[PDB]
Order: sequence, then C-alpha cells, then structure tokens
Amino acid sequence: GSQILCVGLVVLDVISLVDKYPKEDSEIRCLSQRWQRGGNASNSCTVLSLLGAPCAFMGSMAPGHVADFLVADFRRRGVDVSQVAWQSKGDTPSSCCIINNSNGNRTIVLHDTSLPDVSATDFEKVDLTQFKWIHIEGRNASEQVKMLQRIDAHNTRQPPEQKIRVSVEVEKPREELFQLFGYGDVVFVSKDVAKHLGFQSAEEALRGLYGRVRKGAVLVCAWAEEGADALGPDGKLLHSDAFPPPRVVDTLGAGDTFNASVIFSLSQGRSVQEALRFGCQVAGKKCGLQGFDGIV
Amino acid sequence: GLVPRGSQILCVGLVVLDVISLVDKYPKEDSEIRCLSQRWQRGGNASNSCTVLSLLGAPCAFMGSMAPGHVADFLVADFRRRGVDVSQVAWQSKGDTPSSCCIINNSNGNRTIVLHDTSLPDVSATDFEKVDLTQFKWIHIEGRNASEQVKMLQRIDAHNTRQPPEQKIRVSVEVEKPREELFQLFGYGDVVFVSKDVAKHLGFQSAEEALRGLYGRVRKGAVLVCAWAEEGADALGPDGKLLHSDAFPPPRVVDTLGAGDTFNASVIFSLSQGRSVQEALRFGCQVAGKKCGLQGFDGIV
Ligand SMILES: C[C@H]1[C@H](O)CN1c1nc(N2C[C@@H]3[C@@H](CO)[C@@H]3C2)cc(C(F)(F)F)c1C#N
Ligand SMILES: C[C@H]1[C@H](O)CN1c1nc(N2C[C@@H]3[C@@H](CO)[C@@H]3C2)cc(C(F)(F)F)c1C#N
Repeated sequence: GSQILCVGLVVLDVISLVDKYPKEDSEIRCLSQRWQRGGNASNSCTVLSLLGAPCAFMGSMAPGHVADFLVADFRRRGVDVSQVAWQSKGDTPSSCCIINNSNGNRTIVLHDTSLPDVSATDFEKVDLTQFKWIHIEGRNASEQVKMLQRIDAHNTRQPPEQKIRVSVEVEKPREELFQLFGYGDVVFVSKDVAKHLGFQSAEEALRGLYGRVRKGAVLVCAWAEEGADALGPDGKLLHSDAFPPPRVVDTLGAGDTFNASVIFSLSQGRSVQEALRFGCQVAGKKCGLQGFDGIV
Repeated sequence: GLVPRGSQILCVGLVVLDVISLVDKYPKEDSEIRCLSQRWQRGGNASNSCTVLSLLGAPCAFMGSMAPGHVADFLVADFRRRGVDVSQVAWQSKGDTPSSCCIINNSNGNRTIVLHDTSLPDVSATDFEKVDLTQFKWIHIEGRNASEQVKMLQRIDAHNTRQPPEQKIRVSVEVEKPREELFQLFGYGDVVFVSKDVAKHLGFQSAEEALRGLYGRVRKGAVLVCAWAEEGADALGPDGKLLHSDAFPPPRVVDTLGAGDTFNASVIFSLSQGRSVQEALRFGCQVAGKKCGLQGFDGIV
C-alpha cells in the first residue's frame, strides 16, 4: 500500500516555443525546441515523483527508439514502469506542441497511432496490494469500467485502512466516458467537458453533475485561471483561487499537475479544501516554468 | 572504412527533421486537435541532394552540423537507410539538431511552418580545414554562412591549384535564399545554381532574364543554372549560349517537396559523369519531373 498508480497515455511531445502563435499559411521561426514525455497519466506520474510520492505508470507502448526515450525519462524520474502494456502492433503516439512564449498558451496536434489501449485483461494481471491510490485517465470507458469493478471487488475484501482510493479523470467531451462519473472516490471533470454539457462555471458544473457520481464521492472541476471547485456528499461547494505566476510561460500539463497534486494531497490525509488549494498552487507554479523542473 | 581517392560527391549544408501533420482544419490557439496523418522526414537541401545522389548510384557524403541526441539518431539512421556517408558530420556540443513543424490543411492545401531554431552552429571554415579532400571528386555547397563558406571555397581552389586537371575537385554552389550575404557565393564554383525565388526577389521575371542579368557575377568559365519549376530550366556558360530544357511533368503531381534538390543532385550527377551542360539540364528536369509524381524519393530511378 505504498504506490500511486496512474493508468492512461504516454505520448512524445515535440515542443516548439514561439514568440507569437503562427497565422495559417505563414512561415515563422521558433525560439527553442525540446522533447518532453507527455500524456495525462504520464505527466501526473512526473508531478507525483517530484512531490515525493512512489508512483507507477500503466499504459501502452510499442518497442522502439521513442519508447526508449520515454522509458529512460520515466526511469530518470523514479517512475515504476513494470506495469507498461508492451504492444506488438502500432507506433507510440507523438504530438506537435506549439507553446506561445508571450502567454504560455499551448496548442497540440496529436498523432494517435491507434496503439491498443490497456485492457481489463491487462489490468487483471496487476498486483493491487502495492497501491494505496489508483488514478484512471478516461479513454476506453467500457474496458476501464471493468478495471474499476475489479478495484471495488478487492476493497470489498479489505479492512477500511487497507482500501485502495480511486480517482477518475473525464477530460474529453466523449459520451462513452460519462459512465466513468459513477466510479471512484474522486472524479475530475475538465472545464471543456463542463462547457460541452452547457455549464458556464465550475459551480454550475458541480451542481449539475453531482447526481452522476457514486455515494460519498468528491466531484472536482478546475476552471483554469478562475481557480478550482470541489463538491462532496455534505453538499458544500469548496473553492480555491488560482495561483497565477506573474508571467505565464508554459501551460502544457497544467491540468495534469493539478490532478496529481490534488491526488497527492488527499493521499497524505489532507482535507478536500487543502487539496484543492495545493492543486492550484502547484498548477500555478508550473505555468511559470518550462516543463516540470522546479515545481517543488 | 576505406573510401577510394576522388570517388565521392560531398554536399555541405542543412539537415533537418521535418514533422509533417495533415489536419482537417487549422488548429485554433490553445486547442488540442487530432491530425489525419503525421510523418517524420529528413529534410534540408544538401541532405535531400545526398538522398538523390545515392539513388542515382553515386557514392556521396554529407557534411553538416548535428548535436548528439534522439533527433540526430533518427536523421543519422535515415541518411544510412539512403546509403549516405555521414563520417564528415560536424558534431556540436551546443545547440539543438534542427527540427521543423509543418501543418498541412487538408481542406485547402495550405502549409503553415514553424521553422527550426537557430541555436546550432553552422559548419565553419576551421571545421572544413580538418577535412582530407582527396576522397571527393565534386563538392556542392548549399549557401548558408556565406563568409565562412567563401573560405571553404578558397581552400578547394588552393587544393586544385596543385592538382593535375584530372584530379581537380569540381565545385557547385546553391544560392536558394534571398539573403544579400549569399550573393558573394556567385563568384565561386564551376556550377552556380540560383533559385526561381532568388531570381524573382532580384526583380527577374524568367530564367532567361535571371541568367543574363546575373552571369556577370560568376567566375571565369562558370555555368549559371536556373530551374523555373514547370517552365523548365536554363543554363548559361562562358560561350554566351542560353541552354534550355522543358520540364517533364508527371501524369499526376503528388509531391513537389525536394524537386529543386532532385534537379540540383541530377545536374551535378550528370556533369560528374562527363555529360554536357545541355544533357545535364535535360536529365535534371527528367528526374525532378519523375520525383513530382512520387511521394518522397523512392522510385525516382
Ligand atoms: C488547473 C487550474 C486550476 O484551476 C488553477 N489552474 C490553472 N490552470 C491554467 N490553465 C488550465 C489549462 C491549461 C492547459 O493544460 C490551460 C491554462 C492556468 C493557470 C494560470 F493562472 F497559472 F495561468 C492556473 C493556475 N493557477
Ligand atoms: C526543378 C524544376 C525544373 O525546372 C523542372 N522542375 C520541376 N519543378 C516543379 N516544381 C518546383 C517547385 C516545387 C515547390 O517545392 C514547385 C514545383 C514542378 C515540376 C513539374 F512539372 F513536374 F510539375 C518540375 C518538372 N519537371
């Protein structure tokens, strides 16, 4: 019961730092370039390791030079990679990220290689005893529901102090993913998902979606520079203002920084209010830096 | 390994990793869109000409700057996949190996480019001075860092001065960017290639106008070459006779990226084989035309 497991994507982010966002049909020169290990669950693993949490990553990779870069980067961070679902078909996903140096805006052109996703059969072969917390990035919902049903079955057979805490992230406005609201002790819903469901604020989103979560769950919604809100079974709306840096330089992975920090703070026994504040604090600190170094 | 004396064609210039993404619509700032296709391609003028030389059956070598890393590894493996000798690469301790990002809009064919950064130092005259020239029969220089490249050209001239006419290294220069610093390179090389883009920026409306207007800038005996895309290419040598070749357009145009480099490599290859300027022009247009109907460089020969 020592590690935090993150199930989701690992993507090579090919980043270009620009003075201004390029206009269509133009040729602009970038200021600088870097390769960064990306993906939601993968970025959250980076943040958890930097916060001092033992953590593991579970996701699909294909053998090759890009996987080697990613594996060496995970290993450099102290991220346990023993649970990686190695594939025999498809390439590892990669993406072109354009980071605007004047405001930190990040634009992503993702290349989805259509690598097979982590399955419920892959998850069944995992020894759950070493994990205190399991975070699932919503992707292949029907297959992930079976993974969540397996964690529930395990917890059923465990004393309350040995129960694995669960968090779920619904970040894409995909109908298939909305069944994941009913799973996990902590549900993270993105601003994009909230707006696509017609909600104009985090408070509207939380009140409008709480009926979809399981009994006792906490629903969390970060609204970028407007801060973040949480709603638990007591019906009390919790809010944290954002911690914007004076100069926002790189927002790529800000949401993942927030998720990992909320998870970390809750796993340390801190209140939902404290975890919300800590999440914004670390997300804000990150927005003032290129990448994840120096967040702690 | 052992490279036989006077056997290789060297190309000095840029190598870049081109990340090309095809999108249904241009992305709005701060958005996450999925592309239809994404390909990593080795680019750069000297680099593309190297690919074409290898496919034409010429032993060839690339000289350009790279920094150790994963971008360089991909580029090195791509050069090797194309049979390009990479022993002359100027490995750098500072800067990034060039990487560019091209977004192609599938709904209108628009190309948006986020060009590589300028952190990597170019091949210097000091780097070039440490190169034993005996293994090269032809040295082609892609005009970049002009003042440094002039010293490289002056070194090749010094070498040729003490060689019998059959062991003299032939030289070609490409002026492809409309940058003033590059225009001093017109005075170097047995063969000078001037792009349509450079010609138009100097106010020339055709290859004939460009060749007649710029011939005064080349060294005694040099041949000035100007390809004008689907209008074909022209050459002008010391005899004052304008030479022309019509283009050889493919039945369906698929990919024109690297067509100019294909033409340069083919002209160089044909001249290195002892063929006339007229024959080399025609061969250059034939290979450039064949390439335009193909995706990439496979199947050009
Ligand atoms: C997670 C949320 C939490 O609600 C505070 N925090 C911030 N999110 C920001 N986002 C989110 C989205 C990225 C893309 O992944 C864009 C920008 C920006 C800032 C900041 F104000 F620093 F600019 C902050 C903060 N603090
Ligand atoms: C090198 C020149 C030479 O003058 C014949 N050759 C061609 N160049 C073409 N270009 C070049 C430029 C790309 C942009 O990267 C546009 C298109 C097109 C054709 C073709 F007729 F096939 F379409 C041909 C030929 N042959």
